[PDB]
Amino acid sequence: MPEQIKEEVASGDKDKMDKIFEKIEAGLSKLELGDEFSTPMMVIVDPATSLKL
Amino acid sequence: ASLLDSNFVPINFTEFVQAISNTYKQRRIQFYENLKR
Amino acid sequence: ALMKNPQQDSGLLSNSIDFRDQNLIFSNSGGVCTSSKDKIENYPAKGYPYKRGVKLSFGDGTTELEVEAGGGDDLYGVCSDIDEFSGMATVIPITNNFTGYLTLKKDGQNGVNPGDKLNFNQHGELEKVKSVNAIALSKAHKLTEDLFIVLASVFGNR
Amino acid sequence: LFDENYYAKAVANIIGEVKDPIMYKWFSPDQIEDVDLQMGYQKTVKWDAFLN
Amino acid sequence: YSKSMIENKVFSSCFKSKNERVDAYSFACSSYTDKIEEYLYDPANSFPYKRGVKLVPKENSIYVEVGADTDMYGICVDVCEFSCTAYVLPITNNFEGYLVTRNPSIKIGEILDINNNGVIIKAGGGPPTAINIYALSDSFTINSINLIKVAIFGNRGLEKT
Amino acid sequence: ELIKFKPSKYMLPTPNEQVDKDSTDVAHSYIDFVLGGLLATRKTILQVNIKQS
Amino acid sequence: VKPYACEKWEDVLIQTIKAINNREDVYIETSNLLKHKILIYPLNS
Amino acid sequence: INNNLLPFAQAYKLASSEIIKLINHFVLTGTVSIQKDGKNQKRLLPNMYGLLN
Amino acid sequence: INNNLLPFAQAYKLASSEIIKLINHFVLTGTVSIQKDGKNQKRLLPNMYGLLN
Amino acid sequence: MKNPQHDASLLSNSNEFRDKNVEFFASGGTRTSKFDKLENHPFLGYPYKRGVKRVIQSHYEPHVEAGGGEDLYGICIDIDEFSKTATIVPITNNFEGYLVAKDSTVKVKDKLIFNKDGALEKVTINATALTDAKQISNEVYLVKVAVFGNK
Repeated sequence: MPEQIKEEVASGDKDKMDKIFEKIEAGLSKLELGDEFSTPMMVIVDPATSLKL
Repeated sequence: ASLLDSNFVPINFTEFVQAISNTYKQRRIQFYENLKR
Repeated sequence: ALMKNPQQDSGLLSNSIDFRDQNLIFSNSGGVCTSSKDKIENYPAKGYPYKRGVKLSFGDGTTELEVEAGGGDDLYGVCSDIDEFSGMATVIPITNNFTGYLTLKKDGQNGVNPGDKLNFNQHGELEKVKSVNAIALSKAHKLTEDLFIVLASVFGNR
Repeated sequence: LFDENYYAKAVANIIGEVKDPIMYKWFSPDQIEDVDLQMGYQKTVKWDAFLN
Repeated sequence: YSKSMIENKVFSSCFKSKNERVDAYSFACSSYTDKIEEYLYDPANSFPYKRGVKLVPKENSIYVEVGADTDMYGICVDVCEFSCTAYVLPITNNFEGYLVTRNPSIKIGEILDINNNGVIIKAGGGPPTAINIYALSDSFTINSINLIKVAIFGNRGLEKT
Repeated sequence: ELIKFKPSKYMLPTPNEQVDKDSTDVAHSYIDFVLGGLLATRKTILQVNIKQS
Repeated sequence: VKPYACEKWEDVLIQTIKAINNREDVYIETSNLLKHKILIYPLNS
Repeated sequence: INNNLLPFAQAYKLASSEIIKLINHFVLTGTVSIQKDGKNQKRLLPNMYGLLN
Repeated sequence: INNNLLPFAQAYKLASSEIIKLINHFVLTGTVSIQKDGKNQKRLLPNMYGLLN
Repeated sequence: MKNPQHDASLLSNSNEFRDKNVEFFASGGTRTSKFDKLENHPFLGYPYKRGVKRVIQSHYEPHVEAGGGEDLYGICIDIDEFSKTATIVPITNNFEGYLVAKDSTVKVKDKLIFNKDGALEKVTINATALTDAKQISNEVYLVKVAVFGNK
């Protein structure tokens, strides 16, 4: 979907969960919910991401 | 007009397609009713 | 001339077959394009200030004020109609914009063209140009040998 | 129609055996709303108000 | 340009500061008994929306064209592009609303003047102002066009400097 | 209020009326489906990609 | 939600408020209408 | 008579007659005007023509 | 769409939503303003306080 | 104040129908039209029956206060003390009524200007006096004028 918050984790930090979570925090901060912030959230991940998590 | 209704009898293919769409919508509603998180 | 309606009667019946150029009569009181949100006052009439700029005129004090034909630095409004029986003049204040046919001075009336700036003289007649914003929207139309009318829009003070 | 269309009859009979799509778990019940169209484009208008 | 200005792939993202739109309702505070007039405008010379306009009597109709404060008839508050018709609030009426300006840095309370393009500018440019215009808010840029909230109440007695 | 899915009511598979028949015992059938209809507001989706190279 | 300096500042605040409100319920709300402000008050009529 | 005021019915009838005359003129000529000279024409929309223009 | 004109029902619904948002802001804060900076506040009467003031 | 609320012990005889309108409590105007523009504004001080100017600056919305001259914005014809608001007729709208005069020198046929205190004083011109200045109480003088704008 265009005009959304895109974050990229470099290949050197492909196994660095700290760097991945830093990128996730940056994206969450860049997120804009406005007056509809009081809503449930959904996260979709791949098996490798779940294993790292 | 839903296929889940045994009393329903379609007349033509257009009514059959409408019944199929209604059945799919009802199945989605039932899935959301039965879903637990 | 001195009456909004023709003082003399007529010996003919109007054809009423055409629709073009039928609003040039002197009896066409009011504005050509009027808004429902226009403030309208009425005043006692001194003379015949019909279709002219009107200014306040007072007396010794025994009687109320009235309006008389005039202009310049004393201009108060524009007269659009007159009830003769009650001697009353309808006044549109200069704070309210007006658009309609007004009396034009019979001096250089041919030079008056659309877009020409106009101003009120001491007798309430429009004249080609000070302190009042008035713009002619048409050319002078002759009703009598000394009576000329021009479509003008007045939109306040300069 | 069922007396003539065996394929339609079989589709109506076996339509219940198809499992529900898993994409429904990714949306709330109120987020999904069907529209009547097959191929083409549709324009959606959103209205908002503000204080002056 | 235009007011409405287009299909979008996605929708655009509190109640505060949502009025900063080019096609917003011009009157910040409206009132019945406000006189609104209709005129024609040139569809290829200048777009009169949210600009000070003057009456130009042409050989076929009376048009409104963007004009300066010296010969200003009123303020164009809305335009119907289908009929190319401009809606004008005469200068004899008060106005309090958003107008087009060319200076992106104007503070609140400053004295303002309308230039030859029907555009709000600072009154210190040198031309003698003839209208009472005051800035009710800081100028804001919509990305680009600059707008500002102004209060216009009648003509000024003696032209200022 | 932020993300809305408006699928066609024929998005899920639907049989076609046309059936291919011949002198043999093998027949053919067609299934139709419709794709498209996701709508979202700007800056409401966070997409994180972990580059592998 | 930052770690307290495996406990959170929110948990510590909830425990502190429970210490004073006779260990009743403590509700936490986030509002975009506030800016660098914290409001604490009982729900007693 | 002195103020040129009419009952609503008569005023409406006269106004309707004048408007129908204008409509007939517009249908025949393709232009709208209230002058015998034909000037000061009202500007009309494109794809709006009469039998003469 | 061009003139931004709506039916009375929808217009009233949107205006009521905006006014309810303003009322909620006043109740939470105690000030009335329509700017993000919180300036150009409407002066209020005494004995009219919110939770924050 | 516009309406000084004081309790009395005896009723005041009020039967004459003449010379009963020239008073400080009579708000509005002698003649008013339905199509007159009225604006409610927050005020400071007491600009009642006076020329009001708009003063613009925790930042607050602009208010109105007694004044005149090049800063003249309107005339205050009514006031609400509880809401601390004032009803104002803008300078673009003509007004006819009794307003506060600086002194008793104002007479009929006198051109009057709003001073820095919002009071009408003899000579741009703003009003034309219709009656003589009348002392309501102490140094308060009310004069009937017909406001037309600024020259």
